[PDB]
Amino acid sequence: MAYPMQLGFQDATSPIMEELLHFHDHTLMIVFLISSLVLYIISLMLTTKLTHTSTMDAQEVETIWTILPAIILILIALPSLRILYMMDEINNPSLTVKTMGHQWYWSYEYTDYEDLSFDSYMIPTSELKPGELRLLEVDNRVVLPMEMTIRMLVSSEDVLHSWAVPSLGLKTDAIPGRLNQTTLMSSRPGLYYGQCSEICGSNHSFMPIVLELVPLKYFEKWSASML
Amino acid sequence: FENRVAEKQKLFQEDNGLPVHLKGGATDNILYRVTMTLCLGGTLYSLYCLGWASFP
Amino acid sequence: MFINRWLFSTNHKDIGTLYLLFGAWAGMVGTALSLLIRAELGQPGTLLGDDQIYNVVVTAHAFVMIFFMVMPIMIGGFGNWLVPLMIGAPDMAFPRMNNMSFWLLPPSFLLLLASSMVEAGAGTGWTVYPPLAGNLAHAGASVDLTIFSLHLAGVSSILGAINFITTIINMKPPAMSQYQTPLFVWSVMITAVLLLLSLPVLAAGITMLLTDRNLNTTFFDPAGGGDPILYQHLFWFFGHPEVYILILPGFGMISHIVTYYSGKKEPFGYMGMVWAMMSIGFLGFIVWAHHMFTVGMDVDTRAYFTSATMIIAIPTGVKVFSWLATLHGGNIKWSPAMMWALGFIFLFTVGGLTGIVLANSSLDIVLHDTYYVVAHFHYVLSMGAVFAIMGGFVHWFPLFSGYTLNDTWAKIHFAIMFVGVNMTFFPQHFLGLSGMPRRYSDYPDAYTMWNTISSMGSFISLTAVMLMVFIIWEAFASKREVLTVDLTTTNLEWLNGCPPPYHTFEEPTYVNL
Amino acid sequence: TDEEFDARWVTYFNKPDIDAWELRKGMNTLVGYDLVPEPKIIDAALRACRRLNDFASAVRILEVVKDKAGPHKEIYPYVIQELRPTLNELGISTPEELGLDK
Amino acid sequence: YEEGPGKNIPFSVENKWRLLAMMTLFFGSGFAAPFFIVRHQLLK
Amino acid sequence: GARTWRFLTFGLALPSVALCTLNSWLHSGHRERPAFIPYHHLRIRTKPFSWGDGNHTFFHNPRVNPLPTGYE
Amino acid sequence: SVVKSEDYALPSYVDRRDYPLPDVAHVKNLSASQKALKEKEKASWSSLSIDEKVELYRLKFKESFAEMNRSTNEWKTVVGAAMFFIGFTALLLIWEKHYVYGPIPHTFEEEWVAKQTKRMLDMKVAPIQGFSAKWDYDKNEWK
Amino acid sequence: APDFHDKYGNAVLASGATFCVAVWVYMATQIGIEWNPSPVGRVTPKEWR
Amino acid sequence: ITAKPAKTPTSPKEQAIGLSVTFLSFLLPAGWVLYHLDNY
Amino acid sequence: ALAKPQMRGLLARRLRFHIVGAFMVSLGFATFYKFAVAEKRKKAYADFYRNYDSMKDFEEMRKAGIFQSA
Amino acid sequence: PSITNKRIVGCICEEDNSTVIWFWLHKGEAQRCPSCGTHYKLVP
Ligand code: HEA
Ligand code: HEA
Ligand SMILES: CCCCC/C=C/C/C=C/C/C=C/C/C=C\CCCC(=O)O[C@H](COC(=O)CCCCCCCCCCCCCCCCC)COP(=O)(O)OCCN
Ligand SMILES: CCCCCC/C=C\CCCCCCCCCC(=O)O[C@H](COC(=O)CCCCCCCCCCCCCCC)COP(=O)(O)OC[C@@H](O)CO
Ligand SMILES: CCCCCCCCCCO[C@@H]1O[C@H](CO)[C@@H](O[C@H]2O[C@H](CO)[C@@H](O)[C@H](O)[C@H]2O)[C@H](O)[C@H]1O
Ligand SMILES: CCCCCCCCCCO[C@@H]1O[C@H](CO)[C@@H](O[C@H]2O[C@H](CO)[C@@H](O)[C@H](O)[C@H]2O)[C@H](O)[C@H]1O
Ligand SMILES: CCCCCCCCCCO[C@@H]1O[C@H](CO)[C@@H](O[C@H]2O[C@H](CO)[C@@H](O)[C@H](O)[C@H]2O)[C@H](O)[C@H]1O
Ligand SMILES: C[C@H](CCC(=O)O)[C@H]1CC[C@H]2[C@@H]3[C@H](O)C[C@@H]4C[C@H](O)CC[C@]4(C)[C@H]3C[C@H](O)[C@]12C
Ligand SMILES: C[C@H](CCC(=O)O)[C@H]1CC[C@H]2[C@@H]3[C@H](O)C[C@@H]4C[C@H](O)CC[C@]4(C)[C@H]3C[C@H](O)[C@]12C
Ligand code: CUA
Ligand SMILES: [Ca+2]
Ligand SMILES: [Cu+2]
Ligand SMILES: [Mg+2]
Ligand SMILES: [Zn+2]
Repeated sequence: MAYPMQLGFQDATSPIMEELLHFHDHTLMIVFLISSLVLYIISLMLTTKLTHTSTMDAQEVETIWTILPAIILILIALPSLRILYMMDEINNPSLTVKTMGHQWYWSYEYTDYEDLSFDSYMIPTSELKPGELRLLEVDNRVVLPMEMTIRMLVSSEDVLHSWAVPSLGLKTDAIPGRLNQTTLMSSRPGLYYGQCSEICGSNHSFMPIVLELVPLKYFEKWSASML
Repeated sequence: FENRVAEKQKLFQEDNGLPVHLKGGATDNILYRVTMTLCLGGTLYSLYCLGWASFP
Repeated sequence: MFINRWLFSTNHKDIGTLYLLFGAWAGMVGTALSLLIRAELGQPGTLLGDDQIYNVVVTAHAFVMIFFMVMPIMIGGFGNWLVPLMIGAPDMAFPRMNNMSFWLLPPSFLLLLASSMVEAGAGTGWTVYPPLAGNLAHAGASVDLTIFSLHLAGVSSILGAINFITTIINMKPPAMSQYQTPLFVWSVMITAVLLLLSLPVLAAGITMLLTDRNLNTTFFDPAGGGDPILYQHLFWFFGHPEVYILILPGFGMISHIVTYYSGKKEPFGYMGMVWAMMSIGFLGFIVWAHHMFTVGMDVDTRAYFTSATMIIAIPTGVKVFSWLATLHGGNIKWSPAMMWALGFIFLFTVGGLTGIVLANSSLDIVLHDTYYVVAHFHYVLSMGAVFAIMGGFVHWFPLFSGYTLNDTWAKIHFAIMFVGVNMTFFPQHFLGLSGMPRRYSDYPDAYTMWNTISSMGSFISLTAVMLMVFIIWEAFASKREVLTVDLTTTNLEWLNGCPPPYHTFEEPTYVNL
Repeated sequence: TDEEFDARWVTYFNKPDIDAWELRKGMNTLVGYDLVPEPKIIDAALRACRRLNDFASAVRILEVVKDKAGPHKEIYPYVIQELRPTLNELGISTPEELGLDK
Repeated sequence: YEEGPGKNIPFSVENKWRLLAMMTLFFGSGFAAPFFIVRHQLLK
Repeated sequence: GARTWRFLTFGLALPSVALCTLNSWLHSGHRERPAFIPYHHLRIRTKPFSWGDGNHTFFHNPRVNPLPTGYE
Repeated sequence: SVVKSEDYALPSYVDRRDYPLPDVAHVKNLSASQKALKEKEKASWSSLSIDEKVELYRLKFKESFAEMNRSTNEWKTVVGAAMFFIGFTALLLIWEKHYVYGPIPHTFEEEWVAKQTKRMLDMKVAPIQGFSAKWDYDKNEWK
Repeated sequence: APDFHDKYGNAVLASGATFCVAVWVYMATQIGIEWNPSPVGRVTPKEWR
Repeated sequence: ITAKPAKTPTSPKEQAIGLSVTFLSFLLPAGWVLYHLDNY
Repeated sequence: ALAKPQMRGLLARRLRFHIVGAFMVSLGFATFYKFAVAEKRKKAYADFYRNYDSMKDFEEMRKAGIFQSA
Repeated sequence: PSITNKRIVGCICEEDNSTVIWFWLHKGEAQRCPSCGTHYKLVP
């Protein structure tokens, strides 16, 4: 989850999120440098009493200021598209889990073997247990095995929603009549939080996602206990 | 039929200061007043309808 | 005489004045809505106790700022006042149709404020996506009133586009080629072409939404074989062109302002500026699905939209560097208008660069539907459009009115607004990177510090807006009449005096070959 | 080349029947360039001021030389040094000698 | 029609105090409207 | 006018060619050739070709064009 | 010299450092003494007094370069006034906090935050750089 | 002849700066705004279970 | 730009009145609504 | 007597000098940013995972009582 | 030509200049374009 006064991304939970952090670092250096250079050049143009107000020839300089940006865009696009096609590559999941968005809660279906399904609602503020997080906790967490490739399938039974977990690099819209696929792999155990990410009405702010990542043997026993 | 365009050219070029939408004569004034009365009356009715629809 | 002049106008200047008054009033509405947003977000917990009302406020904020403030001011106001004067034309091509483009806007606005007053409002976002905007999740008249608002705004701008394209093509002096028209006139022509092509697609899509809500069609309803994603494609096919429509006249005004206050006869690289605006207009039609990177589209489609989107930076950079090259060697006059334009160049550049971050679909997965997007467009659109409007307004106020502003007050106004908008929007980058969703009435406690600072910034900009009203009053209260204006040889709109007579160019300009 | 530029401008101001419009056009055009004019150009412009019976324009020309140097404080005193024989021959007082630098 | 400064506008600038009232009502009504819309929605 | 068509040539048409050239040159690497299967609807031989040994197509590429009996 | 609205279409006088020789003289109308001074200007400028040379300058031009290019104290007014209005803004925020904002949620209570902090460290929130990375699990203290 | 800025600029700058700092410091520190800063180096974690 | 002196000069006192009335026109109605939110 | 100073191309000269200065600074910033942000991040993740024991991390979380499932 | 005693001239000083130079031409002595010096004379 996010922490107070946070400036950047949540720490990466998945290898793809790690990749996104290094790509963001590369891109932001470029944004910083260009922003700075424009501000600097503004200040340079504005700090002399020397003048030159006759017609100035443009063609030589326009070569520089098309070619250099084209090269910079290629240096962004190359690693950008490498990550795009890395996520898309065939991975062989161990487990498929469905999530269905509703106004205003998530349901989860684990139907590889048994018909396991349940609803996941925000814990009201007045019912939080000491130490628990306002607007983020749910009654029934999405328990998943750590260090395993999981296929998540996302849809809705009413309006649009969007299933997001920032620390895993995940955001997939939940569209009725459509079954959208994404892959989830956690490098670590723990609790990973997200929030509905398509405006779905009055309680859009209040239908969070909590993943609980545990060893396979714990997941298997939890699965059995939830039938 | 006969070509009466010259007679309409004379009427619509008469130096009487009338704007083109009234230059045909008394019938233009009536059709203008009908149009503007329905527009302004209908607009007041539309505001009444909003007032009504703004409450349960 | 008053009704004949102000309700029955066929005069480009008076219609322009009507648009500026309308847009200024709309900006107060849109500003009040923005302050309600930030008052809710300024402390964790609930203020309004009704998140449907929060969603209505956000939706109305966007529609008012886009359709009733920026487009009427830039195109209706500056376009009507300046375009005929800059080409020596005696009016617009269709001077009576021009008046109907204006008078469609008060009714459009009335339908939007009816949408908010009936039932529970349209709490949809300005995108109005189904099924949230459909007849189950938004039962009753609110969304239909919003759709009709957009229909009347659309007709207004389509007929206005026809008017400006025809005027600009057909009503220049016979010796004047397209390559001897001022950059502002180019900016309006290109904006008008984008309006002509994009708004009919929006009209088709919101019409489909209307029939799904009222005539039992199923364009967007999977139960009938429809698809909510089809609505998104039609909306954004309009919506990306729309964001370039909102900035292009601003680019035109910035070119004139930077040229003027640099003491130059001409912008640097005229033909490059023309090329850049036409390239931006063209590319603006082939990038829309960067608004849809999370909907489930194919990897190759994501790769295409990422790449095509990034291409826009090349012509845009040519414009930024050409503005800097216009300053280069200038006898710089530090007028309030110049300050607005310099603020524009910097803040636009920041927002454009966060756009290039978003263009990368891999990073957009994590940034989509977060405050990072809100930060991006309040830099490029919100601050870019507003800074260009304020620069144009203070530059041309003495032309339109015949009176001068107090330059010291106008510089005070600029300074407060620059502080306020940066304090408001810069921290929203941090909120977005750290995962705060947009369109939220309340937030996890971690996000409190940046939301608190952002809301405090929104109050600084309110102080700037109140001072702007006072500054306009003081100008009309004091009645300092214009005597002389520099650089009329390369700024034709000034050459008929301040204000120009009701009829200008009754005898056209003489231009030989 | 620099010599050809300077020669064209000397020829411009040296035209015996140069009119007031041409004097102004020349000086207003010249100060648009990225240079402080060479003393030989300023000399020719000052002598055109003399043929046009225009003392004030001669003083204004010296002011604009100083202005075109911007922060390069060494240029104006150098140009005045080079012009001293012309200033003495034509009785042109510097802006400094007239107190117009205050 | 009247031409010149203060004459090419649909409002009078003959009296700066009447103008202040008119501007107050004009901008003030636009800025107030959303607060009164929120109040209306809350009172249903 | 000529000026407008030159502006389209250098400002739209040739930049398009430059971008498609960049696109092509990014995907120019050799694809792994598919296993040979002697399908009867392919590698048709009803009459020897009037060149070489009669069994090679006119722009035969040994790397990607198998003969009826397979890759050379 | 009185500049008039109805002269807008005629060349006008300007003081601009980039336009040193404006289209008209500052003073077009001459008194008897000023006429005699313009006659004297047709003779050797060596015979003009300093005062006569200044009077000729001031007929042709309004301000000198030094006068038209002078610095001003305007920046103090602009910066000070902007700080005043930004200060005024904080009064509005004090009013909003006092009269509009009610209590914030109980999750901001010091004891809640101490517990939530420990729970975040127990689930190793941001353990690589962001949060738990700043906690020393061996010494039970912030690093 | 001295203008507005020559007569009043020093006082406008000094008074505006003094007032701005005073009111923002008071607003930030004295009226119960919850800034929710980082607990790092500030909060002693406490048992929650 | 050059301009005439003001035809109807607005004194510092008059500016303080205009600025005060302008600010109150924005602040009082919104203030009234926000003060009464609990009541609504 | 004063020496003849450079009188031509002073604005052009100033631009050239400061554009080169800006490039040189841009290169120094990229080096600093490589070290202070991008490399620091690569090393933080590499160092975290080098001897990372996911089961030990899970056991610590389980014993702290964080999980519904364990 | 003019039907009055002044008319606006725009001067395209060189073929293909994008910048047009605008000025009022008054009845009486020929005036010159302030950019290229081209002479214009009003014929009312
Ligand atoms: C031009 C477009 C524009 C402008 C100007 C603004 C201006 C502002 N906007 Fe925004 N805003 C949007 C377009 C705009 N906005 C859009 C499209 C959305 C998305 C809606 C959705 O999600 O569906 C949005 C959403 C949005 C949000 C996100 C809400 C959420 O996700 O829950 C926030 C949050 O702080 C915000 C704040 C503001 C603030 C504080 C201002 C201002 O207060 C900043 C200061 C600017 C001014 C005060 C304007 C001054 C101008 C005038 C008064 C005109 C004067 C006229 C003349 C001189 C002629 N706006
Ligand atoms: C004025 C309006 C405006 C303008 C001009 C832009 C310009 C750009 N926008 Fe933005 N955009 C919005 C208004 C605007 N946008 C709005 C309102 C939304 C949200 C809608 C909603 O959801 O409600 C949005 C959303 C939006 C998204 C969707 C994000 C999401 O929802 O997840 C993306 C994705 O690519 C995008 C990208 C860009 C890009 C690449 C540009 C480019 O055109 C920017 C180009 C400019 C520069 C790059 C800076 C100057 C260039 C240089 C100095 C040269 C050197 C630079 C480089 C080499 C990089 N914007
Ligand atoms: C590079 C772009 C264009 C290149 C043009 C072609 C170059 C060589 C020949 C030129 C003439 C072409 C015209 C069309 C005729 C038939 C085939 C041409 C197409 C071609 O070149 O096809 C080649 C085969 O050519 C073959 O068989 C053999 C081709 C040679 C013999 C053709 C003889 C037939 C002539 C027909 C005459 C009819 C004329 C019509 C008159 C009508 C008037 C009413 C393809 O190579 P491949 O190895 O099979 O596959 C590639 C594997 N890597
Ligand atoms: C659900 C309900 C929503 C619908 C709301 C409908 C909106 C508005 C009501 C429409 C009222 C129309 C009244 C007739 C308008 C005729 C306009 C016209 O014919 O305008 C002409 C110009 O446009 C031209 O030609 C070419 C343009 C002719 C345009 C004709 C009118 C179009 C109306 C709708 C257009 C939307 C387009 C549909 C696709 C998106 C004439 O221009 P003027 O300035 O008048 O004169 C110029 C003089 O020199 C002539 O002697
Ligand atoms: C030139 C000025 C402009 C003219 C303005 C016209 C104003 C007069 C409108 C009359 O009002 C009507 O009254 C009926 C009530 O008696 C309504 O009937 C409707 O509402 C009824 C409610 O009883 C329902 O039975 C039916 O839907 C239906 O008959 C109808 O909707 C409504 O319009
Ligand atoms: C957070 C964003 C903050 C925005 C800050 C706003 C700063 C306010 C600037 C006003 O101060 C004045 O600025 C003039 C220009 O407006 C200066 O002109 C002087 O200096 C200039 C040199 O560039 C010359 O052009 C002028 O002739 C000369 O009088 C003048 O001395 C100075 O007092
Ligand atoms: C985002 C835009 C708004 C920003 C904040 C505006 C700043 C506030 C301006 C003052 O507003 C007023 O505040 C008073 C309180 O100070 C209110 O009086 C209320 O409180 C008084 C004191 O209890 C009573 O006497 C009154 O009857 C009662 O209405 C009054 O109604 C209201 O107009
Ligand atoms: C040919 C055309 C118009 C020239 C004229 O008639 O004045 C000019 C105007 C803008 C020019 C373009 C812009 O300067 C941007 C690019 C600059 C590059 O150095 C060449 C390609 C580039 C895309 C240019 C090609 C061409 O020279 C353009 C398109
Ligand atoms: C007799 C009359 C002459 C009209 C005239 O020149 O004034 C003719 C000329 C063309 C005729 C029209 C055309 O022949 C076409 C139509 C033919 C139908 O049989 C009758 C109606 C019809 C629409 C005709 C009506 C009328 O008889 C018209 C108008
Ligand atoms: Cu569900 Cu937003
Ligand atoms: Ca709140
Ligand atoms: Cu877009
Ligand atoms: Mg979305
Ligand atoms: Zn010319």
